[PDB]
Amino acid sequence: VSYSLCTAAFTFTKIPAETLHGTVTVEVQYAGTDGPCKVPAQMAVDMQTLTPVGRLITANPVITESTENSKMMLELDPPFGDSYIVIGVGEKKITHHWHRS
Amino acid sequence: MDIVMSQSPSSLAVSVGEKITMSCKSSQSLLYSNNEKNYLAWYQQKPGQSPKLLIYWASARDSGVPDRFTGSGSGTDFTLTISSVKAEDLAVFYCQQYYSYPYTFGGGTKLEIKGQVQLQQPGAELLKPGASVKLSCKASGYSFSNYWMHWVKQRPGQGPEWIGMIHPNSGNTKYNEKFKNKATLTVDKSSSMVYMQLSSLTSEDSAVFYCARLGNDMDYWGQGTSVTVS
Ligand code: NA
Ligand code: NA
Repeated sequence: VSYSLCTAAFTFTKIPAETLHGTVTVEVQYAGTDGPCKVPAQMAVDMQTLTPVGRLITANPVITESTENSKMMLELDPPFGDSYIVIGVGEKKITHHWHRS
Repeated sequence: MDIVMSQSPSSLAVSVGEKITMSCKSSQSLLYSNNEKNYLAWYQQKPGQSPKLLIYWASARDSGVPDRFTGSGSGTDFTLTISSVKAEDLAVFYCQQYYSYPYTFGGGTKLEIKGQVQLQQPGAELLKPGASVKLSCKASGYSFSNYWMHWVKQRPGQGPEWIGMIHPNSGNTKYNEKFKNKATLTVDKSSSMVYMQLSSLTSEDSAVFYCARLGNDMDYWGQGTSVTVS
């Protein structure tokens, strides 16, 4: 099952939080109505290149509702040290700095 | 496992006005499923100049790049098309993957014709085997602190090699394993200066060393410092 990328803006509903596994859980609210759609999610150390680091734990993160302001959670496996959590694509993408150690 | 970039043909001799195609193949897919982008760039290096970004995200043209340059392809197979060659296009064209660290470049296609951001680097050094040298990179025209500064090594007419990068604000670094004991990156935040110290110099180190802000719509290269080891 596949979906096209979500096109609208995301917002963090709360501070990203370390899980007991050392991973990071993130909850986002989605302003769009094109759901169901694929949530763009990655981590990077360099926002200019967006070269991926770490990986997404959540297999196929999706917004499942077609109504605005629905929420979803995703889990990320951040790299050693400092990185950025990057949700969404384009100019309206959101970022949050993360430190793992 | 490092990604290997392969280009063909090694050289292309064409007359002005011809349409040409050149190929770039990666050993691993550069299509990142999370955001559906191809992390592939095309660089043009004219005589006497630093490499200049032409295409990023496999098909996005950088500002000022004419429509007659077209990047295409996806995954592991990419193509740069020049619809109508001009004499000024004479250059070596390099593809580069930025899907994974370390960044890697192809061996280049040499195009032969028959028919405010500043990164300032000093002039040539010449040194003896066993010595060390501290190369400098003076940055201006942008907010220095938050942009990664990369260092690149290029032997004559050969594929560039990504040495590593340093973030000035945090001092964080990422090194290519092949240079982890050869190069040391530091910054002087008070002077917007980036340094790369090369140790235990040998003739294998003789090359032009570039500092560069790499990637997408903010790609900028210094003029390079030529280092020759006796
Ligand atoms: Na939809
Ligand atoms: Na050394």
